[PDB]
Amino acid sequence: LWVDKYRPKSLNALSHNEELTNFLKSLSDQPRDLPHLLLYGPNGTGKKTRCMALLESIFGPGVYRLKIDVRQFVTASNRKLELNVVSSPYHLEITPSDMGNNDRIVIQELLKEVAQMERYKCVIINEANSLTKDAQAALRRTMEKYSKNIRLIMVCDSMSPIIAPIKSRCLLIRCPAPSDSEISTILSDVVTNERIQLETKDILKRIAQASNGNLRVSLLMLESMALNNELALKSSSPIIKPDWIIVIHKLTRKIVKERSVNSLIECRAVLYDLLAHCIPANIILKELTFSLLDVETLNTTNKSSIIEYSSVFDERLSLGNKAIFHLEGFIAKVMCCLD
Amino acid sequence: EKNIALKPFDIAHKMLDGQIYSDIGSRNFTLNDKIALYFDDFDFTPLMIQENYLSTRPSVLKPGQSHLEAVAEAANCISLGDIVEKKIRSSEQLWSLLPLHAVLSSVYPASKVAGHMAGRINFTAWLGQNSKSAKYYRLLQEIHYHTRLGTSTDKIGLRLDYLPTFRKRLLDPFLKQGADAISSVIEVMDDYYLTKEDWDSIMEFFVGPDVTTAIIKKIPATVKSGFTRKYNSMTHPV
Amino acid sequence: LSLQLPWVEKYRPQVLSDIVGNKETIDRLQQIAKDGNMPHMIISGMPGIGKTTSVHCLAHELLGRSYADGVLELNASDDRGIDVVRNQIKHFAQKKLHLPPGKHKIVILDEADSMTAGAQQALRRTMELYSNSTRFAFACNQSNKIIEPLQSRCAILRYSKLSDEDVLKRLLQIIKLEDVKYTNDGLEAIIFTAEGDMRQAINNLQSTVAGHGLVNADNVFKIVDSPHPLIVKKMLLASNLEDSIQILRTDLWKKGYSSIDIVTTSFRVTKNLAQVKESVRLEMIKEIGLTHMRILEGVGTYLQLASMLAKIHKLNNK
Amino acid sequence: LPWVEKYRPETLDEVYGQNEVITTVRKFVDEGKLPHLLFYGPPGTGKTSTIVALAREIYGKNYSNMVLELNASDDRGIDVVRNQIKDFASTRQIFSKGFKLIILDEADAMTNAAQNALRRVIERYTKNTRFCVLANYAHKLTPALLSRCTRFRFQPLPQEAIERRIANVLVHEKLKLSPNAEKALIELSNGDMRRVLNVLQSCKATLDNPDEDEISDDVIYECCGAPRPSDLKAVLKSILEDDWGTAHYTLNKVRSAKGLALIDLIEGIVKILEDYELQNEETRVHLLTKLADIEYSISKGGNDQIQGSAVIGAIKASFENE
Amino acid sequence: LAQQPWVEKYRPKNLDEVTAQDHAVTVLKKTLKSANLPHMLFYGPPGTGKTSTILALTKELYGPDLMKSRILELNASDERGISIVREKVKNFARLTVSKPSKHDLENYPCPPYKIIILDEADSMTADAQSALRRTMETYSGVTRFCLICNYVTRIIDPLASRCSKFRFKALDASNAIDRLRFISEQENVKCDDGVLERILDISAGDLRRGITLLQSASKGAQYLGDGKNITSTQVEELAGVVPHDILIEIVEKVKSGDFDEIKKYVNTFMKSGWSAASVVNQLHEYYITNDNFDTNFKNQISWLLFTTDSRLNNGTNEHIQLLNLLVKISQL
Ligand SMILES: Nc1nc2c(ncn2[C@@H]2O[C@H](COP(=O)(O)OP(=O)(O)O)[C@@H](O)[C@H]2O)c(=O)[nH]1
Ligand SMILES: Nc1ncnc2c1ncn2[C@@H]1O[C@H](COP(=O)(O)OP(=O)(O)O)[C@@H](O)[C@H]1O
Ligand SMILES: Nc1ncnc2c1ncn2[C@@H]1O[C@H](COP(=O)(O)OP(=O)(O)O)[C@@H](O)[C@H]1O
Repeated sequence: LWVDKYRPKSLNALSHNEELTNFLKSLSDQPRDLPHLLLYGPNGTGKKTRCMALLESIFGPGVYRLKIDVRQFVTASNRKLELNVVSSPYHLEITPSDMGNNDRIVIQELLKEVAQMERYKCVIINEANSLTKDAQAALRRTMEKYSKNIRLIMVCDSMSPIIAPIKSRCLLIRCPAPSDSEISTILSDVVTNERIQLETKDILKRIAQASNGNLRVSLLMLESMALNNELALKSSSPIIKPDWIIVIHKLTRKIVKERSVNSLIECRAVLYDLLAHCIPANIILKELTFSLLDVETLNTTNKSSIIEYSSVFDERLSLGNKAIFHLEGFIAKVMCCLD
Repeated sequence: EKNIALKPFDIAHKMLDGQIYSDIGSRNFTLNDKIALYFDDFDFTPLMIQENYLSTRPSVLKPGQSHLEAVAEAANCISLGDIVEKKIRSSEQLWSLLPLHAVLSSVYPASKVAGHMAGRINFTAWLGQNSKSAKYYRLLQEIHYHTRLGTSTDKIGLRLDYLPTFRKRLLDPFLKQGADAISSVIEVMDDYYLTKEDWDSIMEFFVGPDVTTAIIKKIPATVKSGFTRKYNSMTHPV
Repeated sequence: LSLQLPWVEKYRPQVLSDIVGNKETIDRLQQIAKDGNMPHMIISGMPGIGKTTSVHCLAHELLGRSYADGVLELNASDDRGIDVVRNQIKHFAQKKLHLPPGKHKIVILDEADSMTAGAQQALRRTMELYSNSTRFAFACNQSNKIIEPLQSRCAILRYSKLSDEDVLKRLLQIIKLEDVKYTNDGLEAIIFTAEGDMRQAINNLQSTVAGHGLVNADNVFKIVDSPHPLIVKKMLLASNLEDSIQILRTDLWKKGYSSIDIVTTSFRVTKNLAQVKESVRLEMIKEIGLTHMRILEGVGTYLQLASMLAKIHKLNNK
Repeated sequence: LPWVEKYRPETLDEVYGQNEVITTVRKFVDEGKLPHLLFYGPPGTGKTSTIVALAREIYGKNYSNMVLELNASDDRGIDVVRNQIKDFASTRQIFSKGFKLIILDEADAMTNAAQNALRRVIERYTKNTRFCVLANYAHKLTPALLSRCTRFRFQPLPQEAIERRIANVLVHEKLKLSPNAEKALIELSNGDMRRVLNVLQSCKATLDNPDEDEISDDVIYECCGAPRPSDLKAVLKSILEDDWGTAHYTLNKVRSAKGLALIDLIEGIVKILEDYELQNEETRVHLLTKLADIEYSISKGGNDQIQGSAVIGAIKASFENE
Repeated sequence: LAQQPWVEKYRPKNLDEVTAQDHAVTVLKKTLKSANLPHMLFYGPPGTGKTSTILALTKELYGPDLMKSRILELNASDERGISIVREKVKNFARLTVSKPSKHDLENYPCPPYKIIILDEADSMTADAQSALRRTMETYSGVTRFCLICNYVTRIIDPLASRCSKFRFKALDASNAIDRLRFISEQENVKCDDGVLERILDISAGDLRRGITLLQSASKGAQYLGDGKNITSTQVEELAGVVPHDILIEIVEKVKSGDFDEIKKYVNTFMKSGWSAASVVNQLHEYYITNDNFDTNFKNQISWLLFTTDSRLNNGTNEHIQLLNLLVKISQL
């Protein structure tokens, strides 16, 4: 895929957010005094790419010789847990949120093992914002203890769930999403590399706008559009959206058009179809909310009610267990306010 | 014994009856009796109520209240009951909250939409959908494990963004080129350590207009046989 | 008064026909005793519904009055450990005893939910080893905590909370077995306090008889730690919010009653307020449950109870 | 020695309040009998006091050789304290009375497994030892453990008896206590005599001239670490009368300088507002609901300044209803 | 010197170096004069010198050498609750008391007890504090406890009665800015006008957070390498604080009241990565302390901000919560 083929493999290959690239270059100039890093920003903006580029600047190209292994841990009630650890001769990558609430013991055991086995080895923790508070406290303790041999590079989309004690011990780095011009430049480089015919450069601008600052989404959308149009994009080429987004937009049009109990049953069927195929409930709620707010026929009162119900049921989703229970309630509340 | 499977249906039908929610019906069938109906089978009653509360014709509607508003109130209460259930199942000493869960999941939502059953009492579909979601999440986890080295994304990002583009590289060339696209598909699979099982699993994740069951069925059997033969005839990276 | 065995065990039944809770269980146990083919059993449920007594009666109904080696009871959460309990179970199962054809032994695994997956698998292996002469009944808290290989061979008996009619019928046995002077309000109070808990009801009855002999609501609730339901009813039904708050602050909060007891008694009383419309009762129960959840999360203050009363008053006065 | 131990009565004649329990216990001492006993209720009612009084009245000068006192919260847990119980039950003496006595305190603070162990131990040594279980509530215990011992509920002492005991302690210790300090101590300790004695002993130590200085309510509130009523009243007055900027500044300044947590400030303000005469009931409804919501949100964390301004706004908005 | 946090590097050594805490310092000097040292309870605003003063008192009691052996510094905010902290305290107390040297005895009193320090004691639950009181009374012979907390009212009555209480006044802004300026001049940190004031404002007077932020800003300036003065925008970026211009734009969009304009601006804003919690906090600070809004508006907006903050604390979608909050304010 073009999103992976042309991913920057070094700090010099980065093309957007020049100030952040300069900052990362300065960090690699003093490898010994590398602070713990917490990287936050919108999804698909280049956080992981920049982590890997900094690691390559420090240790060399060997960071990309990645190999995957399964480490087995045991907890109090002999419950064998398996965590997938992507490792290199210089660093480790873990996603402790994959273990649920058992992330604390996994983090403790793995970090202690890495510290004992050791100038230092960098550990990249993905989705740090979804770590439990106990896991974050254990992470702070390991930062205090094994700072000599362990340097943490945490990546998250929102810094709010991160506890205050961690924030003080780490260097907060902000990654804004690239502007439309930078996304257009990246897509232009990709299409020139892949020899894709463009009627006009305005096609790239439309792809950038449709992606809403998500560089991964824009690259994948460009690849999908190119394949559909026989490697020749025209000014009339439609923007290709994912299947789940199309389903959610259809659901939004259905909700707006008719508001009844039978419509609610069919919306339940659609939501079951979406949830059964690995579409997260929060993603469904966000897309459904922001599709409803874009309907031109709705007035200000309807949109205000919709956003209020969205906030309420988003809190209920975060505090809940069964996803379909809350999405159906949100849709039922929305139907009442429109009618 | 053999009527145990029919017990949740009877409980759901009785609790959605609008007679027991009028004044006389309330006097004859008190609130204690309804909570006891919940406690007859507390594993399935909330699920049955959540499943069957849209299929009623309400007879307890307040003046000036439509069916949809009562449905919305019942759904709100069902959501609150789900939160209560999550808090109950967390830890173990919270069994004292069982009557509250009863009211919030079974009795109160039924009170808003009680009436005549417009159709048949259907068994809860949440269990099968939950099992299906777990199976597909396991498949997605395996696929992400295989493709983690080549892609820079998480599992959810792989589902949402990468997979729609993988469809245009692993399935679309078959429709337009036939057996001539086997080499390119295999090359794409090799770049991401995708096996034939992973290729089968990927096509199962699509919804709506991107469903691939009929499209794959329409592919000639000779093309599929050649694809699997060519895959089995050459070594692949691991 | 002298040293007496508590009535929770002194007047326990010894025949399945003398047990009123879970009539389906009674019928199935009688049928199995008549047939003589004892299967595996799960009897999990909330504590105090007398599942141990029921299986104890079932053992002596299947067999004769033989108890020395044919019946074994043990606690899976014993301090001696899982291994020691399993060894004792194996010793009892392998111990030879005169058994009538089909009348296998019965082992009661009280608190069987503490057994892990490996321990449960070992218990399944032991049961298969001694299937020709031993059967297992699991008196755990939850049926869902038992693995499928054990459950598939068990006759599932879904023990649930006993109704008030069953509690009254069972307590009538002790009522006729003891020289009890009583009033209707006292028995109503005793049933109210237990709320389907047979052991708690029996214990409260014994405590009332020991303390006062006569069974009337005043003495019963002077024995019982819970707040008096009349006080809670006055607090809930007061037409003026200040009156409700005054009653709370004086009679319940300053009397040392915990917030948990206050909300539990409020929930119990609101369910039985026949003079109030059922929709209003459901609204009040929702508010009481919300404050109960807040209390169980560690807040448990007087302000939460005051807010509960304020919301209930708002509901009542529309 | 702590004043709790120093002023613990040596005989049942000095016990007050629990007339029924005193009469029932005195019957046991008069007959020389000692059955299984369960004392429970609020702390500071005099449970341990009554049991030691009866033990010293029965055994007499050989009190040490007859009884053993235990705490369920000790570092020894449950197995080691059970071993200690067995060791005390195996003690051999040249002469002894009918039964031994073992004191178990804070039994309700143990797991159900520990309660099962206590159940299995209670009847094990009935032939030569008697067990008493002390807790805060009896119904909170498992039912089978409840039935092993006789029920005896303890109720909070009347204020007059507490005042008499406080006066006795004052005259014995030559302490000078202001009446306002007495009211503050009684209100703070809400019937817990142990709290009263501990605070009185600690306040005497903080006096640079204990032989002549007088303990004021300020000293009592400092010792207990409790919010002063004056501070809460000043905050409430500023909220009700002053504008938003002044009220915000006053609340933040007071509760930062005096070290009052926002939840404790809310509790104190709610307690003060109960005595207010409000014409509109909607004022009370809104106040209670909003303040309970804020207090619940504080327990989960959140922004402290936002919660404080929420408290100010909730109080201001409710009083618009007059 | 070697790399070290500036918080630990610039702690006052002896009691005489503690500023703006003359009352607590005098009372502690009087207590030190007496041979017997009671249990201590340090409470006050954060970053006022509680830990600094207790460390200085310990160093005066034991001397620089014997201090490390007689001190167990613990933090009660760590998970696993009572067990770990109480076991560590028990092990420290049961550990044999270190024998002071000849030099230590002749120059320092070297009292026969070992001081145990608990930080953030107010965060403990009631049961944890009761267990701590049990441990304190068990080993009261050889250990003296010092509890450091922000709110004394969060400590239960039985535990608070056993401890003498020392109230630390909040640092005057002049004293805090002078301390920060002295630290910056000692470490050769170039700062523009109002940078230290901005650091203090961000830290809300907390000198610990102010020193940490100043050190982070110095490190960032070293990384930049241009040798120019540190600016306010840099420290705002390091602290995760939304720029004032963006906040003013949000306020103007709310004032205009158009739903579509607000939604578009929030969609654009969520792409910059700024934390929504910081936006809510700064909106609260702007609106509450603003003289251009009447009482009713503030009464409504305080509840709005409280609800939004409560929902944000549950781990929800920042975009939805921020959009709902901004839409609700525009309708006031
Ligand atoms: N050409 C180019 N592509 C980039 C740059 N930054 C990110 N990308 C692309 O964005 C895609 C997703 O970035 P990712 O590592 O997943 O960032 P994250 O998900 O936000 O942590 C990658 O596949 C890259 O190809 C850049 O500076 N230049
Ligand atoms: N009814 C009472 N009459 C006289 N003194 C009492 C009474 N209740 C408590 N006290 C005093 O309180 C002190 C400790 O009470 P204690 O019995 O330890 O409380 P608890 O019941 O929690 O054990 C004793 O020294 C005793 O003098
Ligand atoms: N009174 C003071 N005089 C000098 N520096 C102080 C004072 N109070 C705090 N500090 C500075 O604050 C930093 C640590 O603050 P600390 O005392 O840990 O805060 P807390 O009071 O929350 O314990 C030290 O580096 C110290 O220089």
